Amino acid sequence: SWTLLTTSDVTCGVEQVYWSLPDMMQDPVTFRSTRQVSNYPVVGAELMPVF
Amino acid sequence: DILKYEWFEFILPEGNFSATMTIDLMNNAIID
Repeated sequence: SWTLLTTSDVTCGVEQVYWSLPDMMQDPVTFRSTRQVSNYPVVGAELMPVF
Repeated sequence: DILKYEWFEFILPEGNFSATMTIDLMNNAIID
């Protein structure tokens, strides 16, 4: 009633990755300008390439 | 001899199987 059976995933579940180029591109809408690494504006996204 | 027949619905257990393994499970359901 509250669990689900799925195919085994050997990679343990891959998530996305983000690219930042703070000195070249303008910040996309609603991102703040900053010098903290964990809060750079994001310029692109894709899957971490493990299959 | 008089023979009687009836309809039933058969259920397989869930998983990710090849085609040959699936056919074995269908035969096993009939036999049970």
